[PDB]
Amino acid sequence: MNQARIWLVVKPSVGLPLFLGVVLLISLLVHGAILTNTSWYPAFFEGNA
Amino acid sequence: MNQARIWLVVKPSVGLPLFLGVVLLISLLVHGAILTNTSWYPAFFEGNA
Amino acid sequence: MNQARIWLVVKPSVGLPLFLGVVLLISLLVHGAILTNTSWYPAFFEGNA
Amino acid sequence: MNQARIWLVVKPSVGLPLFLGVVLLISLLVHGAILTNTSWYPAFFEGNA
Amino acid sequence: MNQARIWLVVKPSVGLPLFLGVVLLISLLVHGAILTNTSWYPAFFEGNA
Amino acid sequence: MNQARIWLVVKPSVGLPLFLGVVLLISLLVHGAILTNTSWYPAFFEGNA
Amino acid sequence: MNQARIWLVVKPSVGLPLFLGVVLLISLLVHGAILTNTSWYPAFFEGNA
Amino acid sequence: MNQARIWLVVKPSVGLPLFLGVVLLISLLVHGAILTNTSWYPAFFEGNA
Amino acid sequence: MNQARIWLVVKPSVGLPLFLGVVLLISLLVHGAILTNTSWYPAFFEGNA
Amino acid sequence: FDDPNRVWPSGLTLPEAEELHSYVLDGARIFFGIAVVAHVLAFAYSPWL
Amino acid sequence: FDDPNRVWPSGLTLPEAEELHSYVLDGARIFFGIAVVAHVLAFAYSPWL
Amino acid sequence: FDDPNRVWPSGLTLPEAEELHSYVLDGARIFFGIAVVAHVLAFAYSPWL
Amino acid sequence: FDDPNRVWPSGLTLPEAEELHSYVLDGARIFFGIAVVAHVLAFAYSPWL
Amino acid sequence: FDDPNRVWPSGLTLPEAEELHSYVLDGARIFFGIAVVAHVLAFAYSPWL
Amino acid sequence: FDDPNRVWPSGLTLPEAEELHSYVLDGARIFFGIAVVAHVLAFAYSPWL
Amino acid sequence: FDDPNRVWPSGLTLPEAEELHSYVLDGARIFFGIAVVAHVLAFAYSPWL
Amino acid sequence: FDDPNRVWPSGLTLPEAEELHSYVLDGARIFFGIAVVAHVLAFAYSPWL
Amino acid sequence: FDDPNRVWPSGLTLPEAEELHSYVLDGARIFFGIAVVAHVLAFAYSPWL
Amino acid sequence: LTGLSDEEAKEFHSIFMQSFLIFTAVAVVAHFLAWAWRPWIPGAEGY
Amino acid sequence: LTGLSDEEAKEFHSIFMQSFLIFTAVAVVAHFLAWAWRPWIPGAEGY
Amino acid sequence: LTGLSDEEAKEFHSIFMQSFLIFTAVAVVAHFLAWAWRPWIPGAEGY
Amino acid sequence: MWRLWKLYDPRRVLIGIFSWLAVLALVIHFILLSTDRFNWVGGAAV
Amino acid sequence: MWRLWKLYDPRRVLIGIFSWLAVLALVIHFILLSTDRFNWVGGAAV
Amino acid sequence: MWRLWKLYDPRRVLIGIFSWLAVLALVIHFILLSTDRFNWVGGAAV
Amino acid sequence: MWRMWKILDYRRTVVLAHVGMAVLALLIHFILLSTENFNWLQGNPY
Amino acid sequence: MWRMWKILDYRRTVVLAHVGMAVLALLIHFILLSTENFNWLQGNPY
Amino acid sequence: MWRMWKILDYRRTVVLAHVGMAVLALLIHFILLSTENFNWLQGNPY
Amino acid sequence: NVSDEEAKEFHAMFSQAFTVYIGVAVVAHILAWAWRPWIPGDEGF
Amino acid sequence: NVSDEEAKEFHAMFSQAFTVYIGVAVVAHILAWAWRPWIPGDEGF
Ligand SMILES: CCCCCC/C=C\CCCCCCCCCC(=O)O[C@H](COC(=O)CCCCCCCCCCCCCCC)COP(=O)(O)OC[C@@H](O)CO
Ligand SMILES: CCCCCC/C=C\CCCCCCCCCC(=O)O[C@H](COC(=O)CCCCCCCCCCCCCCC)COP(=O)(O)OC[C@@H](O)CO
Ligand SMILES: CCCCCC/C=C\CCCCCCCCCC(=O)O[C@H](COC(=O)CCCCCCCCCCCCCCC)COP(=O)(O)OC[C@@H](O)CO
Ligand SMILES: CCCCCC/C=C\CCCCCCCCCC(=O)O[C@H](COC(=O)CCCCCCCCCCCCCCC)COP(=O)(O)OC[C@@H](O)CO
Ligand SMILES: CCCCCC/C=C\CCCCCCCCCC(=O)O[C@H](COC(=O)CCCCCCCCCCCCCCC)COP(=O)(O)OC[C@@H](O)CO
Ligand SMILES: CCCCCC/C=C\CCCCCCCCCC(=O)O[C@H](COC(=O)CCCCCCCCCCCCCCC)COP(=O)(O)OC[C@@H](O)CO
Ligand SMILES: CCCCCC/C=C\CCCCCCCCCC(=O)O[C@H](COC(=O)CCCCCCCCCCCCCCC)COP(=O)(O)OC[C@@H](O)CO
Ligand SMILES: COC(C)(C)C/C=C/C(C)=C/C=C/C(C)=C/C=C/C(C)=C/C=C/C=C(C)/C=C/C=C(C)/C=C/C=C(C)/C=C/CC(C)(C)OC
Ligand SMILES: COC(C)(C)C/C=C/C(C)=C/C=C/C(C)=C/C=C/C(C)=C/C=C/C=C(C)/C=C/C=C(C)/C=C/C=C(C)/C=C/CC(C)(C)OC
Ligand SMILES: COC(C)(C)C/C=C/C(C)=C/C=C/C(C)=C/C=C/C(C)=C/C=C/C=C(C)/C=C/C=C(C)/C=C/C=C(C)/C=C/CC(C)(C)OC
Ligand SMILES: COC(C)(C)C/C=C/C(C)=C/C=C/C(C)=C/C=C/C(C)=C/C=C/C=C(C)/C=C/C=C(C)/C=C/C=C(C)/C=C/CC(C)(C)OC
Repeated sequence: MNQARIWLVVKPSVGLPLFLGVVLLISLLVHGAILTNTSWYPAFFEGNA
Repeated sequence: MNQARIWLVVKPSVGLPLFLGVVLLISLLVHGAILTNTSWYPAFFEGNA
Repeated sequence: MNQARIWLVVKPSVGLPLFLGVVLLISLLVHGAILTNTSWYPAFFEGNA
Repeated sequence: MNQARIWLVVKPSVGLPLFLGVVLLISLLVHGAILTNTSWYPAFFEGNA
Repeated sequence: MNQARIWLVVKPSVGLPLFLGVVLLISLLVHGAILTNTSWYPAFFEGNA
Repeated sequence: MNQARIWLVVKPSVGLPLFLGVVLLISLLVHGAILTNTSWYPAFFEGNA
Repeated sequence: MNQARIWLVVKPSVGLPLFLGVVLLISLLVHGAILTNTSWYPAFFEGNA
Repeated sequence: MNQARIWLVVKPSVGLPLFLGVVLLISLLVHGAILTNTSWYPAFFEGNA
Repeated sequence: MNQARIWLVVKPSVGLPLFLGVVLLISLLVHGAILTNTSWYPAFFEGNA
Repeated sequence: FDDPNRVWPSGLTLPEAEELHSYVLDGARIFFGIAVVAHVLAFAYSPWL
Repeated sequence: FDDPNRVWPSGLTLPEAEELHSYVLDGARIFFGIAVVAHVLAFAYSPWL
Repeated sequence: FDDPNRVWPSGLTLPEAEELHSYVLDGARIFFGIAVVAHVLAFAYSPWL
Repeated sequence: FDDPNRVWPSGLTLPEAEELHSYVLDGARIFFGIAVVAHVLAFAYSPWL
Repeated sequence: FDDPNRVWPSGLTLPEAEELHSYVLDGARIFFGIAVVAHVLAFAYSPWL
Repeated sequence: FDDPNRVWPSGLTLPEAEELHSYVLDGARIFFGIAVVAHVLAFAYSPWL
Repeated sequence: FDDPNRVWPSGLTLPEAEELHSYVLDGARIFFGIAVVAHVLAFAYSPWL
Repeated sequence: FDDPNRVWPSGLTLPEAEELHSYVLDGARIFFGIAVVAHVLAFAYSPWL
Repeated sequence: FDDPNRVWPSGLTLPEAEELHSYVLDGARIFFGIAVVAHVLAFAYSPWL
Repeated sequence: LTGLSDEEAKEFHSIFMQSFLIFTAVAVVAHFLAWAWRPWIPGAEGY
Repeated sequence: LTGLSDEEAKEFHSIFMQSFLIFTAVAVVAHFLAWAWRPWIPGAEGY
Repeated sequence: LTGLSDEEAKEFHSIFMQSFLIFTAVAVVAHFLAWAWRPWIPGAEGY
Repeated sequence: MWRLWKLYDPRRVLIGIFSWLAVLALVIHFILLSTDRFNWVGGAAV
Repeated sequence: MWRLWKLYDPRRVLIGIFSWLAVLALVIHFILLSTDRFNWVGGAAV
Repeated sequence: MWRLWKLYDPRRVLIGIFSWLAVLALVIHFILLSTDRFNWVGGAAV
Repeated sequence: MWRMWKILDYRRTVVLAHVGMAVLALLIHFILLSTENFNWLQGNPY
Repeated sequence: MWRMWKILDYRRTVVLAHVGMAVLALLIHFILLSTENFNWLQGNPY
Repeated sequence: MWRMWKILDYRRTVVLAHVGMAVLALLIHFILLSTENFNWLQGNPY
Repeated sequence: NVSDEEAKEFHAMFSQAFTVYIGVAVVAHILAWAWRPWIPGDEGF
Repeated sequence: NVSDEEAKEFHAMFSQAFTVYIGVAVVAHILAWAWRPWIPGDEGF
């Protein structure tokens, strides 16, 4: 809430797509980390068969 | 629906292809994640033989 | 059919090679995904010997 | 044969090297896909010993 | 605290996103290093099942 | 022999280094493909001991 | 101490971030090399359980 | 010896660093290819212990 | 000692950081090659435990 | 920030951004609509759930 | 946004965008048409389904 | 540094930066809000915790 | 869109695009023709089919 | 090098660099503060130490 | 398209392109010539064929 | 090469390069100083040496 | 194409290209000369051949 | 090519190139000097040789 | 607001409601027919 | 609308419908022949 | 259309057709010879 | 309630509703096909 | 129904129809070839 | 049929035909070489 | 009900209808083909 | 309570309400479907 | 039926016909070659 | 952008196509029902 | 862009080529049928 002027020195054309893409990348890495380190997440994919 | 002004600071020439390509990348990663963590999705490929 | 004005904001010099290359990339990934998750596609390569 | 004006919007300086290199990339991928999924293609390399 | 003039020679538009992204990259690498080299962090993901 | 005017639309400063570098990449890939799919090429490296 | 004029030919906007980032990369590689080639560094992560 | 005019169309600022770096890359690959496909090169590293 | 005029055609802003970084990359690769192909270098990391 | 005629940093006026975003949202809804039917097919004809 | 003469940010007029997109759709239909016949051949002559 | 009219290096005035950051914060809160409900669903319906 | 003299965004006139694409198609036919003979050799002298 | 009005190569004056770095340091302290509480939570509730 | 004086988009005249392509072809033939002798050595002194 | 006022290719005068390099050396010494204490802690409390 | 004064697309005159290529060839010969002695040492002191 | 005042494509005069290369060679000798002592330490205290 | 008069909005609404009621009436009949086939509200004993 | 007159559209439509009916008539005869070979509507007992 | 007159197109066509007939005549003779060696149309019993 | 059509574009509302209805009907029909009781083409026996 | 040809380009409609027909016929013929009953070249016996 | 040569470039048609013929002849000859009956250099015995 | 075409574009609606119903018809035919009671090509007993 | 629409925009609130309740209704229906006592399609004994 | 060439370009249609029928003829010949009853090079009994 | 009469013409083409399409669809479903009814009883088909 | 007479010439070449192509196709199929009919009976070929 205090860093509104981060956008005065960082171009939003590069700051915003980088921020949103990086947030999504974190989500994929967390999803992937749990998928490869649990049995239940692959089992949720597997289902009844 | 409220973020129509994202396209006033992010150039659509880079925002749009990044968005569409990243959405497709998510789809491929989800497809690949299920493919490598189920038996039925490979079995669907395998078929009767 | 409704998105002809995608090419008014996305440069075709970058939109078209990205589109065609990405479509080919999808095809390669699908070909590879079936190749690595079936026995018959490798066997089609293998043939009689 | 109908797409001659693809080169009016896509710069040949980028369209042509991309096209030729990507065609070669497909050839390498197909060659590699068969090499890693057959016994006879590695055996062709192996020869009599 | 003494390096405020790093931003007189390094452009903030490139220094700041690189700094923040790299800090996040360190966090992911440390998270990943512990995840792949312990049993309890995967077990925390696994839970009761 | 017929394509001398490929260099009227593709800049030689990028067409030539790409061509020579890609040719070398093919040579490395072929060398590597035989190395990893034969016994005699590693044996030639191995020698008498 | 004798190379202060390295910054008269190399732009600090690229030389400084490259230098600091590369120093961090070395630290990560050393940390990773020891982590993957010892038993005690993974055991330090593992702790009592 | 006959290609002195390669440098009239290829910029030396990009041709020379690419050429030297690529030559080093070939050297690393050849060193690495022998290292991973022999017992004596790893044994040279290993020494008496 | 004879190539001082390499810097008349190659820009030092790119030639120097490339040279120094590449030298470091060689050093890391040699360190990594010995680490992964010896027992004593990992044992030096391992120490008494 | 409601100037119809102002050209923002992205190269668009506000009405142009609103029109572009509407295609983005309509595209997302169609994508989401197809995805929902795809998911129920995945529910109905795959071991999932 | 129906000005035939305006040159949009991508460098195209609206009629030029419409004409380009028609080739994109016609290209897609031909690609999809060949894909459908490819799929039925895959259905008829592969273990799939 | 409270000039409403000054155009900073990023291409934005201070009021434009404040308005942009508000969407960034509002976007984060909505993302965090959906994440929290996602986490409690993960707590309630997955073996985690 | 049949102006012989107009220079399109790619930097080519329509007659120049037609001439360039003719080499592209003639190149493809020669490539495809060589591929067909290569394929029948693969049929005749490899376990394929 | 204490000129308030000079615009340095990065595009900032010295007062602007001091102000930017203060947000950098304040951001780091908050990050370090959250990290320290995170570490003690890791100490208190994980097998580490 | 037979103007000796016109400077095409690549920055070359037609005679300059013809002269450049001749070195490309002469280089290719020398490369192919050395390859053919290399291949027959591979035939004569390797288990291939 | 001792001109205080000349602006070199990097965009710096010689006094600016001297001042910048001093922070680089001071940064290195602090980094090295912290590294040495880190190493002795590694010596004192890890199986190394 | 024997104009000593013309400045070609690479930014070099023909005499400048000839002088540059001479250092390239002299560099290659020295590299080849050192390589040959390296190879004979490899022949004399390694199991190769 | 012995003009002290000419500014070559890299942005340097010949005396500037000579001075820059002297730091490069002096840098290499120090690097080589440290490397030689590092090697003899490796010879003396590692199983190598 | 969009460029629609009070009269056009009133005319659209009357048709929209009429079309909705017809769509619902068909759905209601379809549901009565579906109930005659197999009721979807199980009793205490199940199906 | 495309640059086609009422008469040109009427002339195309008459030929389009005639050509469609000929394509269908050949298909109908083909389907009658295919039925004579092997009917594709199984009975209650199957094929 | 390409820059060819009715007379040049007629002159090319006569040579093209003559050259085609000669190419086919050689092929026909080649196929007659190949048939004398081994017919490629199997009978009901095979080869 | 007729004032709703001055606020919202009647064309875009119709598309949204028809899109929602098409998705919802497909969801319900395929949910039923997956059930043992309401799978009509599967010959479901109660 | 002739007014359809003022709305739509007759050339594009014919190509779309012919493309659809060519794809459909290939689909039906190869579906039949996969069947045990309608595979004519495979010597199918009922 | 001579009007075909005003529509199409006679040089490019000859190249396409000769290229098609060269490819076809290689295809047929090597298909025959793969057969047990028509492989002439292989000493095929009926 | 002719007023519908003053709201929705008849140009796009027709094309979307033909493509949408093409997909719907193929889906239903294929779904029936996947069943045992309505696969007219397989011809199982009813 | 009409004063709410001088604070919150009635344009966005209505759209957000219909989407938000759409998600909420689907969630509750699916949660009930996942239970054994309230899955009306499965029809387990209560 | 000569009016067809006022709609479809006879220039492209002829080329597309020769390429399309070339592919179709190869497909049919190869499909027959893959069968046991119509592979004239293999010559199995009928 | 569309006049009242032009909307009548669009609807006239639509009504003709819809009537034929549904009329064939209804006849198809009567034939399909005569072949194999798709609404099972309590014991199945 | 195409005159009535030019379309007649195009159709004249089309009709000549179509007639020869189909005529050879029909003869080829008569010959192929005489060799091995491709419509199996109830018991096969
Ligand atoms: C991985 C799974 C999830 C990933 C999802 C996607 C995440 C990241 C993708 C990349 C993020 C968006 C990058 C957009 C960069 C271009 C934006 C832009 O437009 O930046 C422009 C220049 O950027 C420039 O040079 C510099 C442009 C290069 C920036 C590249 C940044 C590095 C790549 C991203 C790394 C992300 C982390 C690693 C993930 C693998 C400046 O903007 P304007 O004011 O218009 O200036 C106009 C001038 O440029 C005209 O000459
Ligand atoms: C992986 C499986 C699915 C992937 C599918 C494809 C997904 C992503 C591919 C890349 C997405 C499209 C990127 C297009 C970027 C260029 C568009 C562009 O045109 O951006 C231009 C500049 O971009 C610039 O510098 C910057 C240009 C560089 C942008 C690079 C962004 C990072 C790469 C993408 C990362 C994606 C996530 C990681 C995936 C592994 C600005 O536009 P204009 O207003 O015309 O300005 C004109 C001036 O530039 C002229 O000097
Ligand atoms: C993988 C197997 C199949 C892959 C096949 C190939 C697929 C993708 C390859 C890349 C696709 C083509 C990218 C071409 C981009 C450059 C085209 C271009 O020409 O874009 C130009 C700028 O592009 C710019 O900055 C931006 C230039 C950088 C764009 C980089 C995009 C990211 C890389 C592609 C990622 C693809 C998905 C991931 C695949 C691994 C703008 O065009 P003009 O109007 O002429 O402007 C003139 C000015 O530029 C002059 O200064
Ligand atoms: C991995 C998991 C976490 C990762 C999270 C993300 C981390 C890193 C992603 C990249 C970080 C942001 C990079 C943004 C760079 C572009 C910003 C920019 O805008 O830089 C501009 C130029 O950048 C330029 O050339 C150069 C632009 C290219 C810079 C590329 C830097 C290398 C790539 C990043 C490497 C990160 C470490 C490796 C991680 C795998 C300069 O700014 P301005 O003053 O407006 O100048 C205007 C002119 O450019 C107009 O022509
Ligand atoms: C792998 C093992 C063997 C590999 C060996 C090496 C092979 C390939 C390495 C790269 C090949 C050389 C690339 C040189 C490109 C720069 C040359 C150049 O100079 O291109 C210039 C611009 O290129 C531009 O932007 C855009 C330039 C983009 C070039 C990058 C292309 C993609 C990377 C190469 C991919 C190779 C294949 C994949 C290999 C893994 C144009 O030239 P000029 O007329 O001077 O214009 C002057 C203007 O630019 C001034 O603003
Ligand atoms: C890996 C784990 C730890 C990693 C931590 C991070 C390490 C490295 C990340 C990258 C390091 C920072 C790179 C910043 C480069 C951009 C800075 C910049 O701004 O450089 C600018 C140009 O850079 C240019 O072309 C060149 C831009 C591209 C440079 C990219 C160099 C290659 C990428 C870095 C490789 C590092 C080693 C490999 C690690 C994977 C020039 O500066 P200015 O004087 O403003 O000129 C203004 C003009 O550009 C305007 O047109
Ligand atoms: C791997 C483990 C150790 C690695 C350590 C680090 C090693 C390498 C990192 C990269 C090396 C430094 C690259 C810096 C390049 C930018 C420097 C620069 O500043 O180059 C500038 C342009 O560079 C340009 O386009 C081109 C800029 C792009 C150059 C990218 C080179 C390829 C990437 C490096 C590959 C290294 C080897 C492979 C490593 C895995 C030119 O300089 P100036 O005279 O100011 O011109 C001003 C104009 O540009 C303004 O418009
Ligand atoms: C005036 O302006 C004019 C009109 C000129 C410009 C107009 C331009 C036009 C016509 C533009 C057209 C725009 C279009 C076509 C827009 C289309 C937009 C679409 C298709 C949007 C679709 C969006 C879909 C989204 C955002 C889906 C997101 C999904 C996410 C984020 C899922 C994440 C999943 C995760 C993280 C799961 C991970 C789990 C595992 C481990 C499986 O994953 C690897
Ligand atoms: C006026 O203009 C002037 C004349 C001045 C400019 C003219 C310039 C000139 C002379 C230009 C020359 C142009 C040339 C030489 C063009 C050459 C074109 C060529 C060689 C085209 C060849 C094309 C080949 C293609 C497109 C092949 C495509 C193959 C595809 C798409 C295969 C895909 C396969 C897949 C996806 C299979 C995957 C399976 C597995 C798993 C095995 O793959 C990994
Ligand atoms: C006038 O100028 C003004 C004042 C305007 C500009 C001033 C700007 C300012 C304030 C600049 C600030 C600059 C700073 C903060 C500079 C900081 C410099 C630092 C922190 C330097 C630190 C250097 C540390 C170094 C170089 C360490 C190098 C380590 C090396 C090379 C280790 C290599 C190790 C290897 C190769 C080992 C490999 C073994 C294994 C296998 C483990 O590796 C994977
Ligand atoms: C007027 O101009 C002035 C004078 C101002 C500019 C002058 C500038 C100066 C002073 C320039 C200096 C230039 C220099 C120093 C040039 C140096 C050139 C050198 C060192 C050339 C060396 C060349 C060596 C070569 C090209 C070696 C090539 C080796 C190849 C291609 C090997 C390929 C091997 C393969 C493909 C094997 C693969 C097998 C396995 C599987 C093992 O590989 C992975």
